[PDB]
Amino acid sequence: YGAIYSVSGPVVIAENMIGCAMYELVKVGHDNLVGEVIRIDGDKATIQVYEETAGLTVGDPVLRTGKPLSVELGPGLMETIYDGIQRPLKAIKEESQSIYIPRGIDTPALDRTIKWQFTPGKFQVGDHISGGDIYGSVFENSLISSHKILLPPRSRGTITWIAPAGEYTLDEKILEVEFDGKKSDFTLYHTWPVRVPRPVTEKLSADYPLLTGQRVLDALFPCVQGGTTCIPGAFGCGKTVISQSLSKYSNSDAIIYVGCGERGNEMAEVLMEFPELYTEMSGTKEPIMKRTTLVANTSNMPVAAREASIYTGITLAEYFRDQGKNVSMIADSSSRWAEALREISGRLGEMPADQGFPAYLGAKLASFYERAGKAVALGSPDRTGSVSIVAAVSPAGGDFSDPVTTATLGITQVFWGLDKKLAQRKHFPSINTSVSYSKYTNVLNKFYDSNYPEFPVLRDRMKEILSNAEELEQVVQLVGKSALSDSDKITLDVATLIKEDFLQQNGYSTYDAFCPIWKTFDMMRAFISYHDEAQKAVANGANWSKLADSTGDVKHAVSSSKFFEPSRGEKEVHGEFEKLLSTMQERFAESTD
Amino acid sequence: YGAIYSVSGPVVIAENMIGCAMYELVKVGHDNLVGEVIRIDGDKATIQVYEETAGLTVGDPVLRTGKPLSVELGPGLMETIYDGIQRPLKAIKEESQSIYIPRGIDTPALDRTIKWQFTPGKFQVGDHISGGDIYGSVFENSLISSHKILLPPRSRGTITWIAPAGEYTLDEKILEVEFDGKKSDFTLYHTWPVRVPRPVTEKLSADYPLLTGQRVLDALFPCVQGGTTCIPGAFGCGKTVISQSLSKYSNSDAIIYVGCGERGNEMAEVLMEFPELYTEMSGTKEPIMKRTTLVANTSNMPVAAREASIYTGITLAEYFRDQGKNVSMIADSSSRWAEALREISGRLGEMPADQGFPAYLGAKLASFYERAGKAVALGSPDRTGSVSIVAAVSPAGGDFSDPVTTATLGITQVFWGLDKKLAQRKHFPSINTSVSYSKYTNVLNKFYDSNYPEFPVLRDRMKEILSNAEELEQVVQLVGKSALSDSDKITLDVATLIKEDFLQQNGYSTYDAFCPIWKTFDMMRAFISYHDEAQKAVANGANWSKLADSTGDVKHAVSSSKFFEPSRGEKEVHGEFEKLLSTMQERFAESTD
Amino acid sequence: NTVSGVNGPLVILEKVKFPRYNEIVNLTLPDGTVRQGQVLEIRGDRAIVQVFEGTSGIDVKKTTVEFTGESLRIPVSEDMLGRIFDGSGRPIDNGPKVFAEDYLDINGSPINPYARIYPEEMISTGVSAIDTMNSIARGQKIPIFSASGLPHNEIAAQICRQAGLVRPTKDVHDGHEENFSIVFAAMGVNLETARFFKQDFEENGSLERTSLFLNLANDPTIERIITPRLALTTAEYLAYQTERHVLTILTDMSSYADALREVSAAREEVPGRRGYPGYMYTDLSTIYERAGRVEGRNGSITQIPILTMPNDDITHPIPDLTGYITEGQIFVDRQLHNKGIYPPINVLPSLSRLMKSAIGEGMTRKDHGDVSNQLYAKYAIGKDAAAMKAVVGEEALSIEDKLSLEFLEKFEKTFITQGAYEDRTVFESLDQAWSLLRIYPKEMLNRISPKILDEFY
Amino acid sequence: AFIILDEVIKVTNRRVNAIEHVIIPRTENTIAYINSELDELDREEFYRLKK
Amino acid sequence: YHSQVVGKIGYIARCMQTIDPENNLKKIREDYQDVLIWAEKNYRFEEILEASKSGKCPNDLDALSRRSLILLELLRLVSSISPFKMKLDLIESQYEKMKQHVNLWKSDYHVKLNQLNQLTDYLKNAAPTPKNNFLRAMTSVLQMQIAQYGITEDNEGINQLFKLGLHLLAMANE
Repeated sequence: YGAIYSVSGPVVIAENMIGCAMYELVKVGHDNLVGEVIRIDGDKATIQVYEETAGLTVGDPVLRTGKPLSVELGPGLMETIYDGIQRPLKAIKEESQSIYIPRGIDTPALDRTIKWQFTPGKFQVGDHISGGDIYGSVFENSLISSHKILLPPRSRGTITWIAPAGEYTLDEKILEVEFDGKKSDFTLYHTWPVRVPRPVTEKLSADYPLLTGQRVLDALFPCVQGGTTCIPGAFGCGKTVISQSLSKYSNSDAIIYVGCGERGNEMAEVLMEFPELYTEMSGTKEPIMKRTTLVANTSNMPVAAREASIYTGITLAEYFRDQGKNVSMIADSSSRWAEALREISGRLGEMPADQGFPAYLGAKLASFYERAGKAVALGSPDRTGSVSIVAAVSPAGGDFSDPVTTATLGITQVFWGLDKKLAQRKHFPSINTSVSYSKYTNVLNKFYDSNYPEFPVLRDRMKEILSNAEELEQVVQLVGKSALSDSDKITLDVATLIKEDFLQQNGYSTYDAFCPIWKTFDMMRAFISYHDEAQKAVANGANWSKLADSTGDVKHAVSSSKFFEPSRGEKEVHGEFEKLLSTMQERFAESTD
Repeated sequence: YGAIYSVSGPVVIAENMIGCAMYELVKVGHDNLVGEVIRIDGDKATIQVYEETAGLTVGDPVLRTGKPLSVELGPGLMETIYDGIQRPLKAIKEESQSIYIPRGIDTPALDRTIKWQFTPGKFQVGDHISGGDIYGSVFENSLISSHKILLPPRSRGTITWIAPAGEYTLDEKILEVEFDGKKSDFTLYHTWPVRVPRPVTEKLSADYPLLTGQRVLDALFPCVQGGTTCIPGAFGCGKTVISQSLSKYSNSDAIIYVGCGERGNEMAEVLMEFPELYTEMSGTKEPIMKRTTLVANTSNMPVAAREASIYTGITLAEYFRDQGKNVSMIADSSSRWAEALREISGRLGEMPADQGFPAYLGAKLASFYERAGKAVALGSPDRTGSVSIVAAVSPAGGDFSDPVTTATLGITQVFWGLDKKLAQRKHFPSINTSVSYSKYTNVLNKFYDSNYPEFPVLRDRMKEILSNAEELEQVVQLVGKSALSDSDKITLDVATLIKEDFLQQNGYSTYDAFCPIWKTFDMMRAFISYHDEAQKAVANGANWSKLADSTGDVKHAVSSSKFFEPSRGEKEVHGEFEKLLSTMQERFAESTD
Repeated sequence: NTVSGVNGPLVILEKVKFPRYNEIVNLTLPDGTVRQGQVLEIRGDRAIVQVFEGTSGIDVKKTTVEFTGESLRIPVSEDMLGRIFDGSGRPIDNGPKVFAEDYLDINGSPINPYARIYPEEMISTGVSAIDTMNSIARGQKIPIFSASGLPHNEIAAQICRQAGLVRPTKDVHDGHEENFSIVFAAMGVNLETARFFKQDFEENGSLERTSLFLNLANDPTIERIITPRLALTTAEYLAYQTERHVLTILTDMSSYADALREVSAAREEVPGRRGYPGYMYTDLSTIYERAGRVEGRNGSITQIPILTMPNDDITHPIPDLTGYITEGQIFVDRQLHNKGIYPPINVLPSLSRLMKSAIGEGMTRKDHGDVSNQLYAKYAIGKDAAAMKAVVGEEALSIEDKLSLEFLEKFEKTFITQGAYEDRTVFESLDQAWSLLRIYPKEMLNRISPKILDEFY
Repeated sequence: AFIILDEVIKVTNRRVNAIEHVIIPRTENTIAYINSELDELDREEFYRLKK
Repeated sequence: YHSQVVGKIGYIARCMQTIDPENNLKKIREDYQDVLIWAEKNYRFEEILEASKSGKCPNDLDALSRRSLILLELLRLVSSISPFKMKLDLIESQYEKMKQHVNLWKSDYHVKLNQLNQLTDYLKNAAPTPKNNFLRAMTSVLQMQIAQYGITEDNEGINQLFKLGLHLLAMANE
């Protein structure tokens, strides 16, 4: 064991180290504080401890763990709240009587006091086994298995002992593998380092559609299962409704919410709001909490859980994606991780970079976005999995030209910006073609257009009218309404209702939170049909104010058809949107004559 | 004490520190140069040399002065010009015959040839003494005495030696304190550090107004005595005219002028203009120079006097406020002190800050503005005193977003702007309705209305006519000259006569410098009654030129009322306004018909 | 040992590293002054400590060392309410001692009472513009963003004076279930503003139930920076220990950030953007972390700090990190205060984090969030229509911009127009906003439900 | 001619008021933050090289 | 801390002894018995600092400055009325009336004492003009009427004499 020579701030120096490394985590002091050896100077190694140094005496023993900081992979991840450092937050409420552990909290990462239902998979005695194969399953979902028991990576052999169906503990072993002699005993919990990526057979292109729960987001530029999305904006852009809509209205088998720099109130509101919401796929009691995994942090929490929150969430998302289920990762935000890396770079005494941020934010940000994505699941079964990483960003320097927003936005393939002018009107998010871009919308429109889509023309026409609405509003604001024609006024009138109804996606009730493709395609088709009918009635003889004031509640009923849940019509297309086309077609004939 | 280890540039490095503090000033080498230990790194101490380091070699001794870097406070400060480092300007003008201090000066901060008569106080032998009590009195003025001999801070005990009355010098002792044996020797003058403020018994809210003599300044936004006021300078916009007019026209007992970064012509003009002009308090034998203190440092002198000029003026203003007299602190400017502190910070090798200024500029600027104010005298004798901090804020670096002007503007609660066109227009100050503002007008109107004010009713009506005329000028320019009504011409005509009579002042006679509160109170009531009688007379049927020609000498006498003597009613009330109210009431019937 | 060196407010001493981190050290000099401080850095045969008493005048080979044996912690007790104290934790009246009974660390919370349920209890303060446009909850941190030349101390004194009188009528409404307490923290403020806030605290009746910290610009920045952690530790210890709702007002954030920037250039830490320190997220994260519900379901810690701009720009790291880290913000406009509006609360960039989950049943209505969102969108569209009507004209604009232009003019001088001692409930703000909101048709109003919009326009 | 000048003056005053009202503040506010960011970026490289 | 309390107690006892040497003020001296008890016997600085450290004596700066302001205003009013003398019952009634007033710093008593002190200070170093003789006679009659009628009564003769002396002091040599 080493001896602590000096402790100044969040960094501690311990001499007599012969087992220290650059990414290995160890425990310093008698309280078992969470820390890791970042660098070494001669015979002593400098260890940066994210925990509070108030109450740690100089001269205590330091024992290195001999491996990097990782998390436990097994049954018990869903329905439990933990931190980014792989610590149990549920045990702190019983033992310490607090939400977060302030200091001196030595608890296990995996729960070993509860029993789970262990059932056998598609393997038996005498069959070959490999790393990533489905060795078992646990009933922890609505109608399917959630926590699938898989073997560790970089291992193989034959299953000598297979446990039967029943309840067992995490500390008890029910699996035995024989490969070149007695290899080791297998249990429910497994170890995996968070500083190394999860193994896989091969990576594939993302070609599956994903529901984000937003009419303007899915209508403007929808994402795929396995893509990277960046969301800039000062003071957020509606990450609560977008995060809850991605878990509730999302079509993924697993949902992972990770908070690296949250205050704690939004994570408690989103965590408590998950048990009240019912699953729409024939779920059970606590359906959203059983298939959701939450990693809660604090503003004054440890830097090891904040920086390791994206690594543990990406490792848990890769472990859930390795079994064959679709996982969605909602991270908020990367600016707290970049500021935590800049605080570690400034406190450690390393050379800084431009814009006050460290030089490892580009490689760590590119490795964090590169660690997620869609690919083939590792193992003998060869299942299909996907990991959608959605990380929002904020302006740390006060502008959109910083290295944090440009570094995360440059490596990402999908973008969803936020306009301050549209955000000031109580509409979040607000971007049509100036802050939003996506390359998978062409392949993503093939399936939604394959079912019953009209979004392929209405998305380009709505993006063209939304992009031309700012250019018409600039000349209309600068010069006035005297140098513009009636077509630009009708296009600005349709862009005002399309921006008011499409940009507003906050929701004032339970029916204003889900946004299907049929409702957005019907509203965009009705707005495009009203915009084409206004141009045809203006070309056949008519006025713009007589067309908009002549329409009135015909467009007001289409704008007001977002405060009810879809339970009428065929499956999701109510008759109010179907009769709006006949009412607009009947009003278009009377508007001409 | 220490030995010279090396000399590189304007800073000197001396080793062998065996107790030398980082706040004590000493002379390095055998030239007796001005310097102070700013920092210390190991055995070698870093001292900044504010003088020429020519002729200094390694291996020279460093003799400490035996105390911290401060200024001497005693009799003889009035009718003398010195620097911020407490350098004798009259001694340099007598010996060297120049206005610049030479290199290697080691003379005292006060003259010893001018003896004063010391008189004993009410303290006798046997009674205990303490810091703050008035131990005696010494003459410091040309005719009367205003310098009260009090006990210095950090001292207490019994009066073991009671010196009798008679004439003595500053070097000779007249008092001795006995506390724990031989504590120290007492004299007429005392030493105090410029980096520590003078302690008092308790602070109180300032509600007394500054006796300056401005009718528009006291009427529109009266700056009280003891508040923080900031003014934006332009180096020729009217900054020296307000200090020269405020020094001569002011009737305060004490005055402190602080020149930090002036060019040299304004200090010579203010220094030579003081003995030629007389005061309004009936002073004789140089009343303007005897009641004022001159602290003028040019832009070609060392930065120790420019940086210590605000601390010496704040310490002398704190001692003058502790003595029981009211002193007005006029400083110009804070940008020269911030640039002098940034030059010493950049030359010393410290870490820089935003905008090139040091990090301690905000704490020193906040402590300088927070140090002044109205308070009670320390010790058992409670006296009434006030310290008004009126510091100009010039531009630095060619920008307007620096924290010097923004921090001084946000920290202060009173503002008085100056315009280049207003100084050429013979306006003092150059702010009519949009260049000045004050938040302490409620307490100043409660106190000035507490004595015998009628300014509380016409205070908003005085600025309302100028805001109505200034708002009507843009409507008359853009809308048209014929769009205004008859009430706007009477309001603009009343605001033109009120602004020309009140704001229009350049010291034409002896009644334009000193202005009482009764003439400024009746002057606003005469213009308010003339505007109300003009609006009521025009509302009953009349013309604008017929109403102005119907007024005639009634409105013409109010503009020429400032040329008359201020002793009209008893000694301060204008008797022409009392009969002019009944004359305007009798002329209001002839103006309508 | 002795002081090896001194650079600014931090002095490097040759003491051993046997003592723990954050332990108090006493320096004994021959000049007749004793200075106490905490060890900021520990090493082998060397240490760096920041003293809270004295700035200059530290001897090198004449200083002594003393081991106190106690960590740097503010003693919080129930007897501190009713006396004037300083920022370092010393009374200025020369009265009794602190008499602290519990130990609370200033660097991070020592309990970590993160509430797992979001707050839904609306806390009123007597302002229809603040509480109506921004939904407040039990423990929601909402800062006030001001600039140079704005009266933020008058709005903080009006919020402190108005906070304490609505608690008796709000106690029966189920909005509050505990007593109300105030937290007074002043750093870099004038004596007239501290006496003006003390007159509002004595007039409101919170002088015997709150602690005052007097910090000026003449003391050290290390002693002034310890005042917000002691005030937040006393407010969190009293709110968690007593089960009462405590509102803490800490002004100003620029004076506390100036001590961190001044204590960042002399150290080995690299500065950030705009000349500020690179570790401002760790210092601001400690103050921002102490906010929300407490353990027991009966207490909370609400923070209402006043943040003034040091340069009058919207690109600073203090306003961007403080506005993004908080759950809302209150914008102040110079045109509203210069025009004659009181209080100058801007509703254009003003937005709250909780608008649909902070109002409950019994003390607030359900249409307050839709009326606040419709008033915010109508205020922004009325501001853009007022700028287009001021630039181009009302004749060139359409008929839709005239209703928002008149609604912004009526709501600018009707909604945000209030006195300095008059209170307004949240229920009257919806009925008062419903009369001003009835200027447009039902088709143009789309920020509310059709039942509440059809039942009341 | 009077009807032409009365129609031209309303366009000229609105164009001059719109351009004069919209001209300076975005370029000045962007130039100040660009100068401050260039000053901080110029200061950080000298601080690291001095360290 | 302790030096302001010991210097305030010794300065209060020395000011009370310098105000009245006969010791005929039992009403004003009755309230100051706790401060005169430490000055009328053997009491060092360690006993006053030790008794003030435990809250066994007055240690408030606002209460000590407010209580010392009445003795300073009474000593300044009794000292500014020289060479005329005032009665002990009139000084006790003026001290009791000034002690019962909420304002003792913004009242007209300190402004009237400062106005009489400016005329006495201007008359103590006056030039050889008739305004110093007429202002000296009017200041002597105003001092005799002010000492005879007290500072608590707002007579028209003291205001007319103070207005005539203040108007004569503002005059020049022409």
